[PDB]
Amino acid sequence: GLYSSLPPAKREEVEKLLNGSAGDTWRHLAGELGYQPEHIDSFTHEACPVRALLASWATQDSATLDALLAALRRIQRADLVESLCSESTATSPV
Amino acid sequence: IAQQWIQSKREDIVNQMTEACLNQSLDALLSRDLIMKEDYELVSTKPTRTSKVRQLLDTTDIQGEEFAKVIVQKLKDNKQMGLQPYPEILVVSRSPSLNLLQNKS
Repeated sequence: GLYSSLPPAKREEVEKLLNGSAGDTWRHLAGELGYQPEHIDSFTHEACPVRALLASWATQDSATLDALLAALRRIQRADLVESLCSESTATSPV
Repeated sequence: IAQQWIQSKREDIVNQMTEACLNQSLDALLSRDLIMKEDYELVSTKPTRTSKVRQLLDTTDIQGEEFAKVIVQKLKDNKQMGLQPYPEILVVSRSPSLNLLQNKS
């Protein structure tokens, strides 16, 4: 499966759990996806940095879910992956 | 698992990691691109041995399992017997975290 095949409601949960866990999460992921730690430091000054990383990676061929889940392991942040595997079931009528 | 463990034995890791252990964990942290030079200098300025480990724990707030496991995995090489019950290390293969299931209609 590709990250571009996911529904809009799933991508919203990933953004919410990134931004609600930390502000450097996407930077670590970028570093292990092929970017550089000091190079992302200029990217953090953008208006849509989290969305720009996901967009610039989704335009590549490595944008697969199996690779994304394993890319959190590189940085050592299984906390993002485990939070999402436990936070798959949350909705209300309100 | 390691995110919970770093909040169980937080008072043991600082007492077990003398100072040379912190320098080795720091080199290993930068190898994973999880810490920028902009904040990796703030952990290396601390003039007090125990205060070095304080700034290292302040990054764990944003990191969760990353700056946590680096401690557990450094102390393993030094086998100090203070923390033998270490947490997990990267047990996910393809869990229902990011994976799709929904479709049009």
